[PDB]
Amino acid sequence: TMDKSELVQKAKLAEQAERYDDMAAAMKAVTEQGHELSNEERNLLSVAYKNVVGARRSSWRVISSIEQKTERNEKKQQMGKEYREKIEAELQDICNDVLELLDKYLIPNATQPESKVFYLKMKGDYFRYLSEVASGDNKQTTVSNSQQAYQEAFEISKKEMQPTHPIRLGLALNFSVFYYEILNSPEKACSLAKTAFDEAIAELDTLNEESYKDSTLIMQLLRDNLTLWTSE
Amino acid sequence: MDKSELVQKAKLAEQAERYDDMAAAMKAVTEQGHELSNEERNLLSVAYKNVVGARRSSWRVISSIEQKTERNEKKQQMGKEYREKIEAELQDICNDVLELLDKYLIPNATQPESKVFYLKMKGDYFRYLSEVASGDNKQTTVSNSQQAYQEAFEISKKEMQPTHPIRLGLALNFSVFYYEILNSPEKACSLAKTAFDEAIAELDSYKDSTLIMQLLRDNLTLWTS
Amino acid sequence: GADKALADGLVKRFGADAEKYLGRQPGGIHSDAEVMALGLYTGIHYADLNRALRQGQELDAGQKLIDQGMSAAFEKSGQAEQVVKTFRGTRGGDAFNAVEEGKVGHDDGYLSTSLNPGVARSFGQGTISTVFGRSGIDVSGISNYKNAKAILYNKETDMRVLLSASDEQGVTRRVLEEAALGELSGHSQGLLDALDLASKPVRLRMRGLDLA
Repeated sequence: TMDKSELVQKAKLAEQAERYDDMAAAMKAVTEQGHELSNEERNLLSVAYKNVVGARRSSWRVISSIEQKTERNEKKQQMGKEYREKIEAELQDICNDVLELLDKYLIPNATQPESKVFYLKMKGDYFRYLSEVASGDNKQTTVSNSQQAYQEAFEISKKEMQPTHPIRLGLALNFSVFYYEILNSPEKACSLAKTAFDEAIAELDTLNEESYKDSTLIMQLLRDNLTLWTSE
Repeated sequence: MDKSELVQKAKLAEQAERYDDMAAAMKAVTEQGHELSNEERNLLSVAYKNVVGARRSSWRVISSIEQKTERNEKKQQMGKEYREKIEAELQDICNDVLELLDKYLIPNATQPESKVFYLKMKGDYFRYLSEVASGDNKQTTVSNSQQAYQEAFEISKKEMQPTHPIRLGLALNFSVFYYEILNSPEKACSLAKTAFDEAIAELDSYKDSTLIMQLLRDNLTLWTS
Repeated sequence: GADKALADGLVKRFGADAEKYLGRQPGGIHSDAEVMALGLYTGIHYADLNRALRQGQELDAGQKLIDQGMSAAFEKSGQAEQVVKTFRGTRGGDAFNAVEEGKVGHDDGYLSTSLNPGVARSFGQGTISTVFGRSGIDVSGISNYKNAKAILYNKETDMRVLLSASDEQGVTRRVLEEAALGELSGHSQGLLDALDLASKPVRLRMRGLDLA
């Protein structure tokens, strides 16, 4: 019914209106046409789902925080638990849909290494989001899948990208946050953030004239995390 | 689900900023047929204010883009279609709250305080329908808004103090209706001025009322520029 | 007229030292006075001129003439069609040592940068900078010792420190941007937002009163 041009415009309209569920549906339909996305289309798809999943991560944290602070009442605890599980169920569906797009279209159709790293990083991100709400066996599966996707992305970035590339730097940031928050490894988090920072400051001459401020901003986030994590 | 469960669910949904859930929970509470508590009434009002609010905001953005585009007929049709999609949602939201107001909230209101609140609310949601309506339907929603606001104002002047926040909030929203919907700055300033003057004459510890009074005074100075 | 008066002033004062630069830019955007002043500076006078500007000393006749020839050259030049990336190395600190990250400052002297990364980083050098700008004058066709392909920025050119960091060797590694570029410059449209970075970015009286 709707062609690619119509769905891309609909997504740009939905973004301005802050109607992210509409933005995500339009970009999901664009992806399912089976053709490789342009950088604009890829960014539209990423912003849409970041906001759709983001709202549930935020809500999950709020309801989790309330669950702990709430009084000893069997009925009240059960309401809170139920409500958290309703948010968890939504989060799982969102992450499963984007992981479906990544495995079926985005990763296999990626022809340039920039895009391959972007989508594998994205795969790591959404498995990390599944890990935050998962427990037991399932947690071990989503935690391994996250590390594996981040590592595959890291391997391609080190061989095919400049150490200042914003996609490579954003990956170093998210992967180091995975080690810190998901694996509870301040050592692995710092080792990764330090190496990425050092490698980038050694080759600032590789900064792209189109994205130099994207690079310096992420480099600041890396450095700030390193000084925060190496406190006292 | 019991009333107690639905109210707790609504309080949880609010904190999580999940207003569609908050509105569904409070709609179900209202449909039980009993008069709502001030806490329950405020929960219902906050829920729908946010649910309708998001669509009013999206509509204004898409409407603004529609005017500034005017270059491609294919782009023009996407914008038109999308604005109409938002409009249809807004109409559904307003129709649900107007259904709750006519079927339960207004007929079960025993105190004038609540009677004024719900009639003011009726005026508000017909005003929201008016913003996106055209032609005959617009004339119907615009009349229904004025009628509900007037009906609330009559009860507020006879049974409420000029400083009551519900009476002051009504004076503010009704004056905004005259200004934005009827495009009558004179009717807008006459209502806002009388409400402000009546309130400053009878002030004799509420920052509540003082805040709404400031909104009314700020509108008066802005409109008499 | 004014160009000829200044051009004559430069030949009277520097003789053959000024005249060797005559005609070195046949893509004649700049006057003879400007081409000779840019040459005299690039070739050798940068050291004495910038020292005097930086220290706030009164300029001698020769320095005065070179400085007005360079000022006139920047007046005529304006902003280039694209952002250019250039490099700069100094044995010690510079005027941006004081400037904190995200804030703007400037050098009192002219700012020589090079298109060649090699004739900049890193052995011996204490502060290494990557510069992004549009108002620089390319003097590579006038003076090009060590094929440095120099791009000069005007004296007192306001630069934003985008990043100031230190190496594990103790080398200050900086990123500067011409303040006049904007704050939306250097951003690839939507990429930061799309990168979903793992980092944190009516009033209260009712609530149940829906105040318009």
